[PDB]
Amino acid sequence: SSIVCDNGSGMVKAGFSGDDAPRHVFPSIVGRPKNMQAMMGSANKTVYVGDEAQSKRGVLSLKYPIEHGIVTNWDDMEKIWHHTFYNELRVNPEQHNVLLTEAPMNPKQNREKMTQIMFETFNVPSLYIGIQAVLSLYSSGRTTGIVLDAGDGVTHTVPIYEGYSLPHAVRRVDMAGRDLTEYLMKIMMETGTTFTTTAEKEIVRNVKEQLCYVALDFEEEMTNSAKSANEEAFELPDGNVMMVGNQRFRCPEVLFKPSLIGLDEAPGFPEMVYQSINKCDIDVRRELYGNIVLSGGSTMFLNLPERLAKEISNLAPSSIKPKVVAPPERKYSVWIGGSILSSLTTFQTMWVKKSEYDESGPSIVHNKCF
Amino acid sequence: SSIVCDNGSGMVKAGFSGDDAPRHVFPSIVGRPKNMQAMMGSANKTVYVGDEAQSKRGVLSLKYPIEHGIVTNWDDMEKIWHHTFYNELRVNPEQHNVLLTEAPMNPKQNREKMTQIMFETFNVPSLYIGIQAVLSLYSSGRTTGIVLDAGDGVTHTVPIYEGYSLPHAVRRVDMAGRDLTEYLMKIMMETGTTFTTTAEKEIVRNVKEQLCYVALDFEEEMTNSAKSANEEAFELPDGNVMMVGNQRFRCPEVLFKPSLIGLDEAPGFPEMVYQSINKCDIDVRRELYGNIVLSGGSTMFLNLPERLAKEISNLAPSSIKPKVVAPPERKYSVWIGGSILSSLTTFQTMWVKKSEYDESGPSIVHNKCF
Amino acid sequence: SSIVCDNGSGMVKAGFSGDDAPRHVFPSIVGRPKNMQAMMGSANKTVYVGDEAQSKRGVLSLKYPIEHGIVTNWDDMEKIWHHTFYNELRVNPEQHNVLLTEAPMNPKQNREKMTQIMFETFNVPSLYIGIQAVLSLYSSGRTTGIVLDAGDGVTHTVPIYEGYSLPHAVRRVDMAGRDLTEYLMKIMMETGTTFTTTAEKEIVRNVKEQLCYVALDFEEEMTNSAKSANEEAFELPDGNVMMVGNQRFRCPEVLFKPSLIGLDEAPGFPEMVYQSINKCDIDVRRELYGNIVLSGGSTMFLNLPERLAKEISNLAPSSIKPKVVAPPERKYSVWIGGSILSSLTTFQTMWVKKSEYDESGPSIVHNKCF
Amino acid sequence: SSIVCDNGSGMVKAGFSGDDAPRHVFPSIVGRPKNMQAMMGSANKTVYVGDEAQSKRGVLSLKYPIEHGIVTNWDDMEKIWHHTFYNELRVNPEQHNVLLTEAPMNPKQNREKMTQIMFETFNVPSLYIGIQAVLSLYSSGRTTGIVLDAGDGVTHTVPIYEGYSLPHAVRRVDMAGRDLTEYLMKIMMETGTTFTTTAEKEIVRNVKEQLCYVALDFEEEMTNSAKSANEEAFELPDGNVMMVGNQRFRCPEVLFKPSLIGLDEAPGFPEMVYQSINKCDIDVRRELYGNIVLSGGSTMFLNLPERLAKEISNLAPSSIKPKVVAPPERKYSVWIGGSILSSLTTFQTMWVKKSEYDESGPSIVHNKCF
Amino acid sequence: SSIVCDNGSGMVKAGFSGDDAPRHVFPSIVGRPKNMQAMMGSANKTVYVGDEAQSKRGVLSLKYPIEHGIVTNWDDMEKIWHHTFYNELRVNPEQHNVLLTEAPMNPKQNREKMTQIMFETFNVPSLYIGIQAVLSLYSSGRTTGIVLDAGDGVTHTVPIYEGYSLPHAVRRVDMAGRDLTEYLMKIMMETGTTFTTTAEKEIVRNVKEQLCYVALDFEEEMTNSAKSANEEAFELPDGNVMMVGNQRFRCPEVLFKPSLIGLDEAPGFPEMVYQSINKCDIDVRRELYGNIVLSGGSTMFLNLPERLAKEISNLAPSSIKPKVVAPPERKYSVWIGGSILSSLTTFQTMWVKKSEYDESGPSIVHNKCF
Ligand SMILES: Nc1ncnc2c1ncn2[C@@H]1O[C@H](COP(=O)(O)OP(=O)(O)O)[C@@H](O)[C@H]1O
Ligand SMILES: Nc1ncnc2c1ncn2[C@@H]1O[C@H](COP(=O)(O)OP(=O)(O)O)[C@@H](O)[C@H]1O
Ligand SMILES: Nc1ncnc2c1ncn2[C@@H]1O[C@H](COP(=O)(O)OP(=O)(O)O)[C@@H](O)[C@H]1O
Ligand SMILES: Nc1ncnc2c1ncn2[C@@H]1O[C@H](COP(=O)(O)OP(=O)(O)O)[C@@H](O)[C@H]1O
Ligand SMILES: Nc1ncnc2c1ncn2[C@@H]1O[C@H](COP(=O)(O)OP(=O)(O)O)[C@@H](O)[C@H]1O
Ligand SMILES: [Mg+2]
Ligand SMILES: [Mg+2]
Ligand SMILES: [Mg+2]
Ligand SMILES: [Mg+2]
Ligand SMILES: [Mg+2]
Repeated sequence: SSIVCDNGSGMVKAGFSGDDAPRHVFPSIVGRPKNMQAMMGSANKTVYVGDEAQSKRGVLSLKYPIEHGIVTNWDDMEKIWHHTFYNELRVNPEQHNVLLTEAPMNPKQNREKMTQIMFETFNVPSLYIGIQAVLSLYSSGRTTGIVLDAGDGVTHTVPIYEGYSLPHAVRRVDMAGRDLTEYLMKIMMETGTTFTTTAEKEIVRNVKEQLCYVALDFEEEMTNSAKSANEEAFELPDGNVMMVGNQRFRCPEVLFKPSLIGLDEAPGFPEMVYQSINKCDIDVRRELYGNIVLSGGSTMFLNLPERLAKEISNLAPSSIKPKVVAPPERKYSVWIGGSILSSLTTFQTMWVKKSEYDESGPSIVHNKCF
Repeated sequence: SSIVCDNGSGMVKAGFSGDDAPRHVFPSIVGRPKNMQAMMGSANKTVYVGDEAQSKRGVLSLKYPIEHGIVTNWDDMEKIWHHTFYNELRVNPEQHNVLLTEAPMNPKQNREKMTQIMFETFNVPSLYIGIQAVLSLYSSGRTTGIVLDAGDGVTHTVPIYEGYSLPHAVRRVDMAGRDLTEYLMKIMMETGTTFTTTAEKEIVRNVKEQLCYVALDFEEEMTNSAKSANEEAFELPDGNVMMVGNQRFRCPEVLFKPSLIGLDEAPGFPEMVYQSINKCDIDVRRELYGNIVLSGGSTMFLNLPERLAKEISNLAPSSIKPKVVAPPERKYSVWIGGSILSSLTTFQTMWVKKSEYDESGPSIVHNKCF
Repeated sequence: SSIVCDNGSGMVKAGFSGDDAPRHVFPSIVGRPKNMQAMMGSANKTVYVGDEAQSKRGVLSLKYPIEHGIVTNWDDMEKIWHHTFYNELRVNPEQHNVLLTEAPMNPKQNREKMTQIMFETFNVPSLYIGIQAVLSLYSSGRTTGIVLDAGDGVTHTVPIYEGYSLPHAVRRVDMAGRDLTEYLMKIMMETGTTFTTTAEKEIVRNVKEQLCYVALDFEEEMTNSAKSANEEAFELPDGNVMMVGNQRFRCPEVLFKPSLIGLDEAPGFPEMVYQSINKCDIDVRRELYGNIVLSGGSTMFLNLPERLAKEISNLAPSSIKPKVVAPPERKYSVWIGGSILSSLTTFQTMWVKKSEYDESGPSIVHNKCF
Repeated sequence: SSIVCDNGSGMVKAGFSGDDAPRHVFPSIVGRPKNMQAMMGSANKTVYVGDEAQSKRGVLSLKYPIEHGIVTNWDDMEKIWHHTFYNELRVNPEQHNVLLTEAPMNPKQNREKMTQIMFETFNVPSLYIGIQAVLSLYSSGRTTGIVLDAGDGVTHTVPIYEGYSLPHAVRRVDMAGRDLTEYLMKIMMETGTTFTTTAEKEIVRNVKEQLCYVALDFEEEMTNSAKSANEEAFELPDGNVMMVGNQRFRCPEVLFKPSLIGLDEAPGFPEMVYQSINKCDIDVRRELYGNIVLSGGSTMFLNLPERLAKEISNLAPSSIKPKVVAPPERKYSVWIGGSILSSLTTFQTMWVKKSEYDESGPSIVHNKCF
Repeated sequence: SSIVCDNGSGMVKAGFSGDDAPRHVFPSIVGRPKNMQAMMGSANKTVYVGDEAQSKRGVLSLKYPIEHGIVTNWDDMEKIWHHTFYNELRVNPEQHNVLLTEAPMNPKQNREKMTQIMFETFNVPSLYIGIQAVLSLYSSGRTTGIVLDAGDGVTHTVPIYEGYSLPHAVRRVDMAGRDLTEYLMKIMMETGTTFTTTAEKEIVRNVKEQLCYVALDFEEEMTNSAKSANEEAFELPDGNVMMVGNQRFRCPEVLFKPSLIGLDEAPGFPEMVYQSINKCDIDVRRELYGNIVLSGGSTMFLNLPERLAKEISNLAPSSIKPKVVAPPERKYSVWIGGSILSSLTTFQTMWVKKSEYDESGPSIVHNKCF
């Protein structure tokens, strides 16, 4: 069959074409022990990948091969790929077509080396590398709209009008869920709870995923929370309980004002969409405003679509009624679109055969894959 | 075969690998006469080791070569080793592998000189020196847990998570059964029975081993015993009978509050475990609380595990349910774990060959033995 | 005396009439701090203009008052003017005549408000606003020719035949050095070097000004550079070194094919000149082809005049031999022409006196200034 | 006048504004007796603060109110403050302005309660709480640079460029002189000298302050010291002499590799500075490399600045020449900077008046004090 | 007033508070006739106490109620107390406060029954029982030091540092002047003079008090005395003269080596002090070495302080200079300290009132008296 592997910065989503949801979602981490093994043969493993690293994180040093959508450690990335194939999918990579995803405006060498590893190390017969926002637009079952995809390493905006790309209106900000997690971990020190190790960063990520929400009116929420002192209790793995105060709505606020983490000139979620739309031709802006698609796990915060729609409406002219489409399953929207695309009968001629790679070498994906 | 010799401060336990219990347990004492021999040839021995010294203790001055887990008299220690081999095991040390144990954070010169004596004086072919808490965890048949080992000279706490050492969470207090015996001998003077000689210290040790018990509630027990005047009779070797009052539960109480013997800042049995657990990573604390292993003869007091479990539960957060594992045979738990480890087929490459010692000299055990 | 101030989009050039070169050239930027001042009195300034903003750009947010030749921020523009007078020229504006320049076919309100600010805020006695291409033709010392001026915000083409204007043959494209800088900053992401802040945009501008060159044959250069992988090293301010590959000749290529930045229907440098010439009367085309004048800093790329002359010759009929005049000092050609014009004895009756402004109000410059 | 009180984790430094050095430096310890007073009226004191506790440490249990820059015992802290005012400065706190210091990214409640105690318990008229690194940069008489301050409880790095804060580039590691003292006390057990009581911890601290030095090449020093067995003699208070071997250069080595004390993922002295610089804007990094300021007593080890400068140069690009500024009086650099700041005529409007506290309550220092 | 009664094993010292010396010192003996009274009314007394028993010792059987500081005969002890009050002090015990002394670590029932007898049999209004070494330290007018008190039944060592007790460093050996007298009486049999009756034991005690001296070098003295045969003549009451040879310096030698009387493991005078000092904290040892206080009549031998100081200096480290304080009136040092303590105005609230005894019964002195 065909393999749809959505290698994200934080989570790896793998499966087969035609399915409605990925069958294997595990973190994109590689852990190694930081202490000598006192016993004999109990923990003989030297490298842990995926859920195994997450399970033993208390005695491991976790590492992310992908940073901001760019693979910074290729040995760990190929370890993750070997895991994803053999231990996760339990299929021979040589017998299946592999579909990969990548953020727009990534370095060319990243895609080139990814293709080289897929064709040589795993002997994949045919390969194709797509764009995450295009697949996210595919999954919604529409051919026109602007996709705001925010995952774990990068958020990008890609407008598409009736199937035609608008390459000069594509935005990209290296600010996503990992930056939010780091900011939350920093601002939790005010309450008196400091997390420093990589293992303790996962606890902060869980706090972010469970308690954080987007405030409808940040300034009003900030003042009312100051006096009422409303806070929620989060139970740490050791059994201790810590209280999370205004950090619940301050952590996702950095999406709407990235100056809180040093990105002073970064636009923010509504401003980036507005600028991307205004970079397009005047005749297509009205249909782009009326169809805004959210994707990625960093768009899953409570009240985020409503806040985004309210903020965009202020920027847009009074005759425009923006509509934000936030599917409940938008976390896996990229994988669903990739599965849909790979199941199309027209797409079967778009695969990059290994024979073509043997002829023209790398950078073949830079000409036919878009 | 292989020899598993657990040289403790008070008791020497020797045997062969594969056995379920040591075949020779005798005190680690060396006695010498303090009076001239009036008769001719009846008692021509000048040095007594082991049970012989204990049998003739009335006319001998007993000495312990090991103090607080550290050999303070090497001539007496090598006398004890010569006894343990020839008179006890009746085997040639040159034909067997010797496994030795040592408390954590001991001086390096102690282990170096022990290795030198084993390799040169006894010509042992291969040697290995382990850690008592690790072997105690081996004997329980588990790879995760925190071991509280309290013998005769020192009590130490060693956390181990899934076979990985946690060296920065290891505690060590030089307070064990010998200090309890001395405290009992001091507080028996209140009743009107003073023991001063080393021979009379063994009587106090027997009193401690037979009558002393840990009170579930020390303050309630102290008041009720004051009015009821409940006491038990202990028969001295000479035939006299002395009464032991509140000293039955006061003597082991110093384990839970070492300030009674001048160790004002020492933690105590539950506090030391709590601190050792809290020195570990937050992700491993929950599994360490749920598996606490007791070892050594000083943990054999009545109601000691129940009192320890109750005390630790107060310190631990309300979401934690500590479980204390106290095997009935925990006195020999270190030797059992050493026998199990030496019988493993993987361990056979971990012996320190005598050829290696001839090459790199001493301190070879500091690099490969842990 | 008289003041010749050439307020460009990127650079401000000021001086006095009769001089052969501007005495003060500084960027047209206004910077404001983005962080709170921790110390006391060291950096008490709140707004930085000119070279001061460029010097402290690492802690400032730089802004350009002029976009595409149109003043989009009048407060910052009047700050720049106040700087240019007092801190740069150190003369009283009330005592001198001011000569200003403006791109053709600009909005009328822009010139009206510029005149209002000059007459009211600075109390300038007499004012005149010219056209940059006319002054560029003045500086060459000729009365016939077609001027292709490309600065930082806009490129315009103005044909003049024997001193007579040809208003219906004037072209204007909002594509100049700033668009080239943005395109270079976008295409440097392929190598793996992303610049996002306004301060880092100046580094990209310096890269463009130092390394970029116009390829004689773009298609041949593109293929040969692909295989030879020829690239140059540029040292960033922090000390790091980044390699610039094919972006050296791709960045200025957008002048000859503006479709690379979304201006699909824009003509380009040779096509715009050809269309502007063909919009003129048939009797004047031959003399316009034989005298093409380049102006502005965006025409300073290596091999740009040769490439332009080759490209125009293909469009022109075979009986025409176009000649492109590219003076070495064409960056300041507008200012030189303004200085020459203001020093003419005939021009002294063309100033707009402040009394005339008090009578007819604004839009007086729309009738007598051309 | 004004009071400059630098409440550190280990040492309290107090004085008046305008002086070049603190007039009263005493340890921040509170001691209580652990034994009953046998005599009558000789030692009627029940709590000892400062040098008195240090003098009688042999019969006292010493406690540090401040841990890692955070006050963990407010009663002892206010005892220390009462001592510092009345017994040390011998002035009425109600008649003077008090300047306090605090580590960056401390819990907000710590500063709030400190302000509450100063305003209510001592009735201080006006108060101000600064940042230790900012004052350390003040004392050097420069407005640009990066300050590496390492005291007794925490080490922090604060970059400042031309007086503007860089809040997102501030690092903080809870590893300072007290952790070094604990590590030295642990590793002295290898030689055969165990210190356990709090009184004996001061002896280890004196050993660290007198004998420990930073090795220029740790690996080369470790091997050469192993064979030469070079060691120095330290005389204990009782008159005994103990030998300190490789622990002289191993104890301060944990600053450059904090994994020796369980901080496996902590950066270390050069790595923390490098990361803090690289968190800043590219335009300011070159000036931050060329001006590195050391502060605190934990930076006073021999050859520490040279080792740090060598280590940073390897991390920095080859075009960068880092310069480390280590004033001889850098132990009191924070107090000197505080005295300089409080003597400035501009600073006199920055005090938090008690009337303001009565109006807005606490957290007033969170808005105007930085 | 107040009564200071120092009930020793051999001598009873009584007096009133404020005096510089006891006004009544008599032996603590009770004698009874061993023969029938032949005459009529000449010697009608049946029990003799004090000097009367000593005067008629030739026809009486003398008995000591106190053995090793413990009252073994309460009827004789209360006879001695009745004598000491009525026949010696000639005051009503009901009208005075009584201060009593007791050796440390005595049985609790001894003190309880002493208090019961004082409160019930003699109807003493208020009572207090102190420690002999504490009072001996009081008499020297110092609050720090280590007291070596050796009387007639027991020698004990009590360190005190700045008024704070060090209970875990207190030593006690049941070997004092009576054991020396018995040893002298045994070793006088070698010369040919056997004393067996209790009356003849007093002659041996007088010989010990008049002729015995401590040898500076025992081994050198033993050899030189063997050849020179130097001996002194002692006149018995009957008029006979016996010669005392090497027994002059052998009798007090048992203090420095108690193995001569079967106390093989007893430390001896310098060893006991050294061990008691080393049981203390390291910070207080230096001041304890420099202040050693001698007390009791068994320390009155010639050259004893010099020999003790020489012996201790060998044990102490080379950096220590021990100083032994031996007041000329150290025999009554305990009584002087008791008189000083009872005259303090602060001590007046420390008396145990008879009403308190009626409420809480006995063992009240175990809580408030120390
Ligand atoms: N329910 C949630 N609410 C808020 N944030 C979430 C939620 N689930 C995941 N996230 C954030 O989204 C990130 C994962 O996004 P994902 O789409 O998996 O990224 P990628 O596409 O790189 O795999 C995590 O870092 C997490 O912080
Ligand atoms: N049944 C018992 N109850 C209480 N204490 C005991 C008991 N048996 C032994 N002990 C104490 O434990 C000590 C022996 O412990 P052990 O484990 O033999 O030490 P080591 O490991 O050094 O040989 C003795 O000093 C004794 O006081
Ligand atoms: N030597 C050069 N080579 C290439 N481009 C240059 C050079 N010098 C300046 N430029 C470009 O020209 C622009 C400045 O042109 P200028 O004539 O100063 O514009 P204006 O007329 O608006 O002041 C800059 O944005 C820069 O990108
Ligand atoms: N000369 C020295 N050499 C090495 N370390 C020192 C020296 N003096 C002090 N220290 C260490 O520095 C610490 C005191 O630093 P200090 O700046 O007083 O901290 P704080 O700012 O918290 O008062 C002590 O714990 C000590 O270990
Ligand atoms: N001048 C002396 N020289 C040597 N020993 C003496 C001297 N005087 C008394 N003694 C010894 O000291 C003992 C008396 O000591 P004392 O302090 O009275 O004891 P207590 O404190 O029990 O009353 C006697 O047994 C005697 O042997
Ligand atoms: Mg994704
Ligand atoms: Mg043991
Ligand atoms: Mg211009
Ligand atoms: Mg400090
Ligand atoms: Mg006495």
